[PDB]
This record gives sequence, structure tokens and C-alpha cells, in this order.
Amino acid sequence: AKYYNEPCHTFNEYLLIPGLSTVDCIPSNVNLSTPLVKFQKGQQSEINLKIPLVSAIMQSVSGEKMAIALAREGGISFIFGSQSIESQAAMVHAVKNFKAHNELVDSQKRYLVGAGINTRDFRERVPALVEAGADVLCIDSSDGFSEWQKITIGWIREKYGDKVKVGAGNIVDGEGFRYLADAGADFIKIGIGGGSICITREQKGIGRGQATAVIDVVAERNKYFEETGIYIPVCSDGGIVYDYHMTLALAMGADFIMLGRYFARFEESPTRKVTINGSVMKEYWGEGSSRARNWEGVDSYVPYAGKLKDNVEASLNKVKSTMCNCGALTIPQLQSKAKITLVSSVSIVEGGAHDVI
Amino acid sequence: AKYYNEPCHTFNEYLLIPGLSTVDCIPSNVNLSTPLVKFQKGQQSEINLKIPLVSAIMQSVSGEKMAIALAREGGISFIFGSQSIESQAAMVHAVKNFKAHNELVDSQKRYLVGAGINTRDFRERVPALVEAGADVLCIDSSDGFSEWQKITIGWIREKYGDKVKVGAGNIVDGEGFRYLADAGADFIKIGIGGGSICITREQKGIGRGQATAVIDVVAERNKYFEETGIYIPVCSDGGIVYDYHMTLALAMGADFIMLGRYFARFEESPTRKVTINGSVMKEYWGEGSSRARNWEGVDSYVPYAGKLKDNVEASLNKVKSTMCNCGALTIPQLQSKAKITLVSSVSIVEGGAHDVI
Amino acid sequence: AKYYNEPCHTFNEYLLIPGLSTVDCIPSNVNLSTPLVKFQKGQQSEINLKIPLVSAIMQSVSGEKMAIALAREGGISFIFGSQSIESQAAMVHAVKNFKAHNELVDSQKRYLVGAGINTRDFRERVPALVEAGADVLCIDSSDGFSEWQKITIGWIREKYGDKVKVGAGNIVDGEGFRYLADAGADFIKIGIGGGSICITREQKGIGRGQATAVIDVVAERNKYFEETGIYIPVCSDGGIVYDYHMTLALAMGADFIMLGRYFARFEESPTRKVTINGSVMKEYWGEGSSRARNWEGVDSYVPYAGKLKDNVEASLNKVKSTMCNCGALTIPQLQSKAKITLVSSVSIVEGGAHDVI
Amino acid sequence: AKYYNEPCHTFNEYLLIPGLSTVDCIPSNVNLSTPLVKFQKGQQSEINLKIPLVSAIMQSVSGEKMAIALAREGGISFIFGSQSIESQAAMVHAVKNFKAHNELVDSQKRYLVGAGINTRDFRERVPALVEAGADVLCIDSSDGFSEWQKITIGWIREKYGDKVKVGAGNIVDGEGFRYLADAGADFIKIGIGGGSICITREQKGIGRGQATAVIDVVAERNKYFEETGIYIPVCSDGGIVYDYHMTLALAMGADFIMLGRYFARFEESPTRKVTINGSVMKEYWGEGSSRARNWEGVDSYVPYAGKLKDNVEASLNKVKSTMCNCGALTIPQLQSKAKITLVSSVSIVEGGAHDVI
Ligand SMILES: NC(=O)c1ncn([C@@H]2O[C@H](COP(=O)(O)O)[C@@H](O)[C@H]2O)n1
Ligand SMILES: NC(=O)c1ncn([C@@H]2O[C@H](COP(=O)(O)O)[C@@H](O)[C@H]2O)n1
Ligand SMILES: NC(=O)c1ncn([C@@H]2O[C@H](COP(=O)(O)O)[C@@H](O)[C@H]2O)n1
Ligand SMILES: NC(=O)c1ncn([C@@H]2O[C@H](COP(=O)(O)O)[C@@H](O)[C@H]2O)n1
Ligand SMILES: [K+]
Ligand SMILES: [K+]
Ligand SMILES: [K+]
Ligand SMILES: [K+]
Ligand code: NA
Ligand code: NA
Ligand code: NA
Ligand code: NA
Repeated sequence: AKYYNEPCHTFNEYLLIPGLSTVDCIPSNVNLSTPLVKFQKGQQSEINLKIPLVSAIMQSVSGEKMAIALAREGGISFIFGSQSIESQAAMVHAVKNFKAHNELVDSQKRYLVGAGINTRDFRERVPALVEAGADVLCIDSSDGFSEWQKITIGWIREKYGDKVKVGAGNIVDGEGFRYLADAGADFIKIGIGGGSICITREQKGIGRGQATAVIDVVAERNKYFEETGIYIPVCSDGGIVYDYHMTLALAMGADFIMLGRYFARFEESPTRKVTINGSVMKEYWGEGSSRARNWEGVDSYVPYAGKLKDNVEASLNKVKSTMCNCGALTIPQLQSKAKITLVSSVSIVEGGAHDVI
Repeated sequence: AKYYNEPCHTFNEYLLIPGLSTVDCIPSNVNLSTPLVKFQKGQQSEINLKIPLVSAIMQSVSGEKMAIALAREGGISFIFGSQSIESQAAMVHAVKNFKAHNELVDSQKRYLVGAGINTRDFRERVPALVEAGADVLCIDSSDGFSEWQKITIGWIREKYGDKVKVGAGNIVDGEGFRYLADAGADFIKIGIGGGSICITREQKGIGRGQATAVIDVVAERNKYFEETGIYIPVCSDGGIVYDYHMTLALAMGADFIMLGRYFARFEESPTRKVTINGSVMKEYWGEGSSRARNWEGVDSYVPYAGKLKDNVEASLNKVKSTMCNCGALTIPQLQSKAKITLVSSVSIVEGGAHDVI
Repeated sequence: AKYYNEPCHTFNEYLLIPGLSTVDCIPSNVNLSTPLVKFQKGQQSEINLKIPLVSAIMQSVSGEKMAIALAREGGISFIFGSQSIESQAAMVHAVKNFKAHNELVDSQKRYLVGAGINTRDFRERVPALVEAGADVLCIDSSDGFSEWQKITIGWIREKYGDKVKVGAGNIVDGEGFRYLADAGADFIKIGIGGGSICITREQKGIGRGQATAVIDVVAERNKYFEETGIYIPVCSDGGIVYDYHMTLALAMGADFIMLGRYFARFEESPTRKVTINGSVMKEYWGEGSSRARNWEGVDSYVPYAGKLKDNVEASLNKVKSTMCNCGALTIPQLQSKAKITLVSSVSIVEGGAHDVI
Repeated sequence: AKYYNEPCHTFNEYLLIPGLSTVDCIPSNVNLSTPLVKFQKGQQSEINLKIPLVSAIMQSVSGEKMAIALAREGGISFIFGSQSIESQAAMVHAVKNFKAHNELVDSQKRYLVGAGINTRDFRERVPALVEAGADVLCIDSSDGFSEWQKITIGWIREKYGDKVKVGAGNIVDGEGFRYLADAGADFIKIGIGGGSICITREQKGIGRGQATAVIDVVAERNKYFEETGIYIPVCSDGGIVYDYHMTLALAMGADFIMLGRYFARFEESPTRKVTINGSVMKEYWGEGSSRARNWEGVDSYVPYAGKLKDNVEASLNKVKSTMCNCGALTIPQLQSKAKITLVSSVSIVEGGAHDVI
């Protein structure tokens, strides 16, 4: 077997060390634009998010309401594919024809929307999603290091060339990244085991600390870019617990972030808002739960947070403020200048409130 | 004294990183056969289990019912030797003559069964077990790095040559492995302190993290094979808490796994099924407890799990699925291709369900 | 991004190993004097504290009463600047004209006092503080690695030359130290995230273990001194939980220590003494709490400790005793001779009371 | 300041890995004799304990009854010196004249006994203890790296030559050992902060993990022996929680072990046996508690264990059994052959009972 020199680490084990903050860096001047799909050296991506957040490919997260609400703020949603082809295409169509500052739209001013696909019924599902107006697709899987994803991407390329964009994943190391890169993926998703509703141990025991996974994949992605001139955006998927984890993921090299729990708490998520003992909650279940995969996972509740807009603004304002502490006005600048330290196992306590009531 | 460069680690500190999964790897095509006794380069073992699981040499685990139930699924039980010679031989005889898909049997279609022996009354116990029809024997001890085991194996070789198979142990490092290998053991058992009912600290303070023990012994076993052309199967004994620990043990190099608690929960274990406050439990005590060694250990209860068959199928289906994630269709292929990472002390939390009710 | 070879550590992870204690080292012979502002090689600081403790620039800590009480014992307070310019100058004036063994005073025998300033209204606030009689100033910020601090110090130098002393901060590494050193700071404050009422994670995720921060900054400060002949005193700000942490901070190289919670517990702090369920407490809130910054932080209570005098004497007696264990009669000697070890993550338990009721 | 490459570790972080156990190693053949005072290469110590245990220099542990009970089993007690010179000499006299298999006695068949002394009144206390018949003395201090101990030992040598034996300590590193070795100590005590009733953090913050301290001192002691031909026995004082910690301390190089809590639980300790809510306890307080030092520490209770004899036999039987697992028939052989591993921070759980009720 193959072993590694260091153990893997998660986002909670890292902190950012400030860099020189100049007079021109104030939160309002920070640009959070980021590429969504691959491009060549010297070019710009054909699709750029206005904010680095995308909603998870989950029944309890990315419905039509979510897709519209997020696109309005500059991000994009990936309508879940764990439903009939007709039902998914209907949601995509509804988002693209909803209009019949930071909004993410196409040349026709329609909100952009993505859709998840599987390695099984893609020959029928992909055409339907394309006709419905899907702007980008993404193969939804816990282990993207599979010949099945290569086959799926291959079929798409042979039928649509590079006109149809498709992300692939998930992978957690350089080898997995390279395999999907060579396969033709437009963006690669990183993360196995980090999800809030994913209990690795009680399952297959496959995974890797999210921080280590991102750092490793990003190194391989940068090596790949230098070798081929092709820049492939990567997505840190899962493991975001606190707002600063967003800043860390981006600083470590991720172009954008995929979140489930974070968005499930909003009014726009497709789940039911239920009031339990005085506390308004929202349902949240993983795609691996029996409650979903049958149309491996856990079913739960998340505290109601209200409308997406206000929460995203608050989260990103903190990200922007932190970026200025690090001397960065853009994500690429943050990825270049960030100083990231690991924190001791025997600590973390000093970081939070201590010795006070 | 002699010290080591790194601290020892247990199974809970590791995770598997996926490899390339090909279209031909589906759980149903995975072969879990594995060698039980030593053989020379170019040969196959005289005894191959159909599944890599064997039941512990314990009064509360391996009785005749267990031996039949496990052999039926492809594994083998080691009838406890902590009973009279006549009583143990009777159980072996009963299993071998019970018949008077994955079943593990001899050339006469009779279920295979093993039996534990001690370094004290072997001159009388071994002959009885052989006559009763025992297919394999195993010296039962917490510290197999003993001249007593060499003497026992020597007596068996001098009286039966290589016709009677005998495992030895337990050891936790290369030196212990080599000593028993040179002594003539047919397979060597690994593990001291990892058992669920073994409290190292409150005892002698001897032991080693199970993962480190397996990894070290396997390295020595492979070195031994290259030097002598002799391949000696090794058994990871104890420390299995979750199904994925099985996959890890095998990936680290163990040919098969010995479990106590896992099997004690089944209907076929020889202990009493007792109902406590609405919960059906099964008794489970270690061989070191006063309740047993007198015909150092703890006496306890384990949740009733039902029939062995359904539980083993579920566990192994998960192992097979994980093997496919790692690109392995067989155990030897898994041992060659597995990518195994240690996880941070400051983590493991991200791995399970978090920040959700 | 830039990474580090080792994770950061906090004070609780360290212990001091005794050195040779001579017959002349008794607590009463220990000198705790220390420089407050920069000077050149061969010179002495223009301001030397008689004890290495200064009170935090906080509304709930450094009022006029605190400043007088601390100066009387040899330390200095930094009157909070989170109030009107007129109100702050009034407190400074009151301390300087209060008289109208270890007392810290000027050439006119008046108690010394400091005052915090911000990078916004300094053109008006600084002149007022100078006229009021402020002996030293200090820019109050969580991230001192800013062009704003360079501008502020520059304005002060251009208007007052080196006659007005001004500390800057906070920083946590060599780069931040060097930036403020070159900018002209008279002393540099170290620490981000360590404060008792600062919850890093629930904020920006910026910071560094206090011990590592001090050690790193001190190394850079010593390198700077060797290069330029300029010695810049540094202050360890925040993270002090136990008295021995004071000894550690000083041993690691800090010239003095800034504390908030420690002083808030005293009768002289400007907060209200409230009795809760039989326990007398004192209010304590961070400068980042809404309760303060509006004239990011937490509001709380700290156990009443009584008068400052008796508590400081007790704390420093322990520091002096420990210094003698280390063979040091002065702080510089402690910084040169201290033997400091990190303690295992798997321990710390042996250090406290254990296995006894 | 001086730093170290590795953090310090405690006994709970280590486990012993078995070595070859021969047929001649059974508990009853294990010899636990060990030297108490220094000797030259090729010689034997003038005083050899029959068991490697000595009772702490504490009011709540080593009284006349304890000294007699322990000497009867082969160990020695150090009558506390935190009492009047007359009172301490009386206890020593009573033990030496009490008679007016493994018993530790002098040439006159009288039980051996030790006595603690301080660096203050030794000019009067030492003569009294010598006349009373003390067999060995030991300077009692938390930080033995002091000129005061050198002076004390010097006075003893000048007045009695090498006829009066005197141990010194405590120290935790090679430098401290060497200082006391050159000063003339007959044996050196190791340990600061490990005591069960010693709360390092709430005090001076001085100390070192006991395991690391012993290992380091032993290395220096062996280097010293090779340089001068003088072998100085060392004592591991404090930190023993479990019986196996005894085996570890000895395996790491300590010639004998000093314990407080362990002995306080016995009928022979001088404290009161009190019954609390159905549980018989014994009082136990440190020498640093106000309750003692006035004729820094904690006052507590320890579960009654009964007579010393039966408990010591049980503890040492386990030590002997473990020694045989390691292939050692004597302490020196154990120190030469022991294989000692550190255990992961993320573990230790596997070592104890787990996943069972
Ligand atoms: N285990 C499951 O049932 C399940 N369902 C979704 N997921 C993963 O978790 C991610 C969401 O993580 P989180 O809630 O944001 O921490 C998804 O984008 C996906 O990669 N896991
Ligand atoms: N300490 C005891 O009393 C005792 N009895 C059995 N054992 C060990 O524990 C193993 C079972 O571990 P577990 O229950 O499967 O974790 C046995 O195969 C044996 O090696 N230990
Ligand atoms: N986060 C806040 O609201 C806040 N207010 C003050 N502080 C920091 O905490 C320090 C006090 O730390 P402590 O209470 O002594 O641990 C201050 O000197 C300052 O650097 N932080
Ligand atoms: N801190 C105290 O008040 C005190 N009193 C005794 N001690 C130390 O603790 C040792 C006993 O440790 P323990 O109880 O056996 O863990 C003593 O031999 C001594 O070195 N410490
Ligand atoms: K900055
Ligand atoms: K795979
Ligand atoms: K000392
Ligand atoms: K052995
Ligand atoms: Na904090
Ligand atoms: Na998880
Ligand atoms: Na302690
Ligand atoms: Na165990």
C-alpha cells in the first residue's frame, strides 16, 4: 500500500496570518469574481461567478427558488439530478425563463443555472437539460475517480464538443484531479467525507481532511496549468462550518465553494420550515440517505436563518474584511499572498472565548 | 532500552483515499478469498478462506454453532481451548460430522473448523483434536514471542511434519514475527492490547496500536518471503470497531481478520441472550476474566445483532464497495493499490456528522 | 499561499525547566524593571516600567482609577481611546495631576500614564493627549500590519520628532514587526486571537498561538537590533490565563505584558461591581463588542478579586520565585537563561492534580 | 532562551513491546534488587533494596509504621523532615530499634530507614539523624538544581566523608543531574510537576513530563558513568498512576521509584482512616499545602487499600510478569532489553475496554 508523510488536516486546524493592508483595501473595493470553467493561458473563463459560492447538488438545497435567489446575488445553483429527467429539466427551464447589481446572467440577461447529472442516464438526461437551457452541468458522485466519469464526459464532448460545460468529481488528491483533467472536465470538485451530513467512519472509511485535499489538488492543478497551459477551476465541496472556512478554502487555492447545510437554512431552500419547541428549523438530508437516493446518509434539521440575501452579504462581508487583512483585493491575489498556519492539537481553546462567563 | 521514531497508531486514525475505479469493479465481482496457511513462492495455500473473517478463540464466541454458521459463509472458527480436551474435541467432531455457495469445506465436503491450543497440555490435546478432525490449530496467547510456542510447534512438526497446520501468536513487531516464522508457524496472529475487552493500562502496559503492529509485521513478512520464498499469512486480531476497519486491516497487509465482539452479538454465539430494560443483549467476556481462565479481563454485554449470515453479508458488501473505490477486485490487489492516510489528532470530527441535529 | 513548517502553540503548552539557582537569588532581590520605548545600543530606555505589566486599552479596564493604582505599583495603564477626545484627555490630565516605593513617575514625580489612539482622528486626538500630559501613546488595532499605522506614526514624527512616544500593533510575525519597526514605532504589541474575550473562529479566522507569535517576533526584533543597533521593546498582549504565563511570556522575550481580564477583576477597574447569586462579579467586555465599538466581541463577567495591589504582589512574587528557579535575577537574564519545553498533546494532565479527591 | 526539539511526554503515553520470553522466566524467578547509593565500576552498592520502591518524604506517608512495613517487604521509607529534629530522630530511632524473607536490614539485622533533610537546619538535623541510626538521608526539595544542595552535601562530606549517604534532587534534565553528581550526591531524585497532589500550572509553571525527565537524566547518568567510572542510582519520583508505570520507569532507566499516593492508601500510613458515605478513605496532603509546610499544594483523600504487604505483592507480581514478557529476569536486564513505544495522541482508547458495556 501507499502511505503519506503527513496526516491530513481540516479547516478548523488553520488560521490566517495578516499581511500588509494598504489604504486602498476596504471591503467595498474587494472583487469576489471567480472562474467557473476551464480556459487557456491568457484567456478568461467563459463563465465567471460574481461571488465564489454555489449551492450543493441536493434535493434539500438546490430547487428553483434557491437557484434564482443565489443567481441574483452572483452565485449559481446546481439543480439536483436525483429526480426524473422531466422534473429536473422543468426546474432549469423555470429558472432560465423567470424574467419572462451582482446578478449572474447570460447574454440574454437570464439567470444562470447548473444541473447535476449521473453516470447512468446521461444519454437522455443531458439532452433534456441542454434544451431546457442549462448553463453548466456537473457529475454528482462521492468518488469521481472513476472510468464512468471519463465515459460520461467523453460522450458529452463527442456530441457537443466544448459547447457544453461539465464539472466532475469528487476527488481528493493530485492523481484523481489529473485523471478528470485529462478526461476533459471543465471544473473539478474536491471533497470526500467532509460534508456535515456525511459520516465517513460509519460507512466506507474513505476520505481526506478537506484542507489537505484542497491544498494537494490545487498544487496538481497549478502543475497541470504549467504543463498544458490549461487552467481548470476547482471547487471545495463540503466541510464549511464557519464563515472563515470560506476564506481559508479560497486562500488555499479553491476557485469556488459548494455548500449544502449553509444554504439549507434559508427560506429559499425547497424543504419545509418546521417549528420545534419554539425554534424554527428547516429539514436537511443527504443524498445518501434512504429518504433521497430512492426516488449511507443522515436526515436532520438546521436552524432557520431567514432569507439568503442578508446571510450571504454578512458572510461575504467578513470574507472581504479578512482578505483586506491579508492584503488582497481579489481571490487570485489572496491565493498568492495568503499566509496560512496550522494550529496545535493541544490548543484552539485560546482562539475562542475563555476564562470568562 | 530501545525506542522508536514514531508513536503507534490505531485503525480509527486512518482513512482510504480512492484510486481509479474501472467499469469492471462492482461489489458482486469482488473476490474475498485469502490464504490461511503458509506456502512457497509459485504455489497456492492448501487452505483458502472464501471470506477473510475468522472467529476468536473464546468461550463466548467460538462454539459449534458459530463454527458451522461461519464456515457456511466462507470463514472459519477456532473452537476455544479453555475447556477440557474431551469437550473441545467433541465440538470439533460435531462440526466435522454435521452433514452426516461460499461454504468452506474439505475434500469430503465437510465444514472446516479450527481449534485453539495452549503451550501446556498440547502433547495430549493436539492428538485428540487431530483425531476429531481439526483442520487447523492455533496457539492461543497474549504474548506469542515465547520459547514455549517454539517448543509447541516443534513437537507438532516432529510428530506430524507439515501435515498438521498450526498458527502462532500474538506478536506486534517484525522480531516477534521472524521468531515464530523460523519456529515453523503456518500463520502468525498480530495484536496485543487492541481487543475490546482488553484493558492494557489496568494490566501490564504491554501492547501496540493495531495499525502500526500490522504494518510493521507485514513489512517483515514481505521481507521474509523475499529472503526464503516462504509466504506466511498473517491475521489482524482485535481492534475492529467499524466495518471499514476490516478494509483497512486487509489493505495494510493482513490476509485475514480475527474478531470476538463482532461475532458475540450473533444468535449463533454460545452465550445467553438476555433482555435488559427492553434491549436484547448477549454476554461477552474475555479469556482473561476470572469468569473464564479458571475452568486480567472484563465481563460485559453486546447488543444483539441477530443471525450471523445477514450481518456478515452487510459488512462484506461495504468492504467490497470500498475495494472498488480503491480499484481492487481482490485482497492482494487491494494490498498493492491501497492509498492510506493518517488523520490529524485535531480532527476526525469533520469525518462524522457535524453541526446538524 | 505561504505555509509554515510547524503549527503554532499557546502558553498552556509550555513549561520552564529549572536552571542553577544560586544563593543570591531570593524573590526580594529580583529586579522586574523593563524598557517601554526603543533606544540605541549602549543606551537605556527613556521610560522603564518598575514591573512588566500594563493594562489593556479597554473601556472596561483602563480608567483613571486603574491608571493611578497600577502606576503606584510600577506599571502603566493605557487610557482607552474609544471615547471622545475631550473625555480621554480629561482622564489623562486627572492622572498626571493627582498629587496636586515602586511608583512609576516622571521627573516631576507625577504618575506616568499612556493613552490609546486610532488611525482616524489622530490629528486632533494626539495634540489633546500631549497637552493633557500623556507620557506615551499606542495605536489600538487588531491588525497593525497596515499602511494606516505607518501614516499615523509618520504624522507624529513629522510634528513631534522623537519627543512623543508611540507604540503600534498588533502583529504576530517577523514581517509585521519589521514593517512597524521601519515605520518608527517606539514599541510593538504582539497578539491576535489570544484575548479572553476574542473568539477568532466565529470571526475572521485570523491569528496565531500567542507563544509562537512572541517567539517569532522576538527573533526578528533581535535580528533587527543586530542590524540597526536599535532595540525595540515588544509587548505580549492577551492570552495570559495563569500567573506562570507571565513568566513564560517574559522568558520568551517579551519586555512587558498587556492584560485585560486580569485587571478587570479589580476594584479599580471602571466597571460596575455586581453581585450574582452570592458571587461578586465585575463586568468585562471587549472593544469589539457592540456594547463598546459604538460610542466581533463578547460581553461577560469576571470574579471580583479585590484591590489591584495585593493581587499584583501575589502574582509577581510567583514570577520572581520562578525566575530564581531559572537562575535569573532580572528579566534580561531570564530571557537569556530560560529553558523552555513544549508539553505533549497527550498530556498536561500529569501537571495538575490527578487521581485524588 | 533555550528550546527543545521534542515536547515532553508522561508515562501514560508509553507501552512496552514484548521481547523473547524464555522458559526460565517466570515471575518467581525475577530478582527486583536494585542499588540505592553510588559506587565505582566493578563494585556493588553498599545498600541494595530488595524491591525498587521507596515511600515519599511526606508527613502523610512516611511515619514509623510505614518505614517498618515497607522495610519488611524489601523497600525503604524516608521519614519526613517537615517536623522537629527531635521528633524525626525519634521515629528513626524507633525503626532502628523495633526488634529490641525480603526484609531490608543492616549488618545487625535492624530494618533500614531513611530520613529527609532540608538545606536550612542540616548542621543540627544531620547529626541527630546519624546518632539516631539513619541509614541514608535525602535532601527534600522541588528544585534541587541549587547551590544550597551543593553546600549541604559539601558540609556532610567534610564532616563524615563518604560514610554518610545523602540523596539530592529533584532535577529533570542532564544538567541538573550533572550538577548534583559533581556535588557528591549518592543518588539523584527525578521529577518536578508529576506528583498527584502537585498542580504545576496553578503554581510556577516549572516541570517536565516524567517519562522524558527520566529518559534524559538516565542518558546523562550513563554518560557520567562512562566518563568517571561512577554509577549514580536515580529515583523516579512521582507520576505513578498505574502499576505498569512502575515497569516503565524502571525500563527507562530508573533504579528505584518514590511514591506518595500509592502508600498513603495503606493502613500503615500515619494519616487518619475516615469513612465517607460508605467509603473508607485516608487523608493525603502534599508537603506544599498550608496544612503541612507550616509546622502550593493540595489536601485530599485516597481510597483505603488495606495493608501494604498484599498490595505491594500484587503490584510487583504484575511488574515481574511484564518483565518476563520483555525477556528480563532483573532490572538491569530490563533496562537493557526493553522496547518502549510512544502511543498516538489520537489513541489510547483502543488500549482500554471499548464498545462494550
Ligand atoms: N453523505 C450524503 O448523504 C451526502 N449528501 C451530500 N453530500 C456531500 O456533502 C456536501 C455538502 O456538505 P455541507 O452540508 O455543506 O457540509 C455535498 O455537496 C456533497 O458533496 N453527502
Ligand atoms: N483480555 C482478555 O481477557 C481477552 N480475551 C480475548 N482477547 C483478545 O481480544 C480479541 C478479540 O478482540 P475484539 O473483541 O474483536 O475487539 C481476541 O481474539 C484476543 O486476541 N483478550
Ligand atoms: N475582541 C475584542 O472585542 C477585544 N477587546 C480587546 N481585545 C484584545 O484582548 C486583549 C486582552 O486580553 P485578555 O483579556 O487579557 O486575555 C486586549 O489588550 C486586546 O489586544 N479583544
Ligand atoms: N506539591 C506538594 O505539595 C508535594 N508534596 C509532595 N510532592 C511530590 O510528589 C511526590 C509524590 O507523588 P505521588 O503522590 O506519588 O504521585 C513526592 O515524592 C514529591 O516529590 N509534591
Ligand atoms: K494587514
Ligand atoms: K475510485
Ligand atoms: K534551580
Ligand atoms: K515475550
Ligand atoms: Na480568544
Ligand atoms: Na462528515
Ligand atoms: Na501534578
Ligand atoms: Na483494549
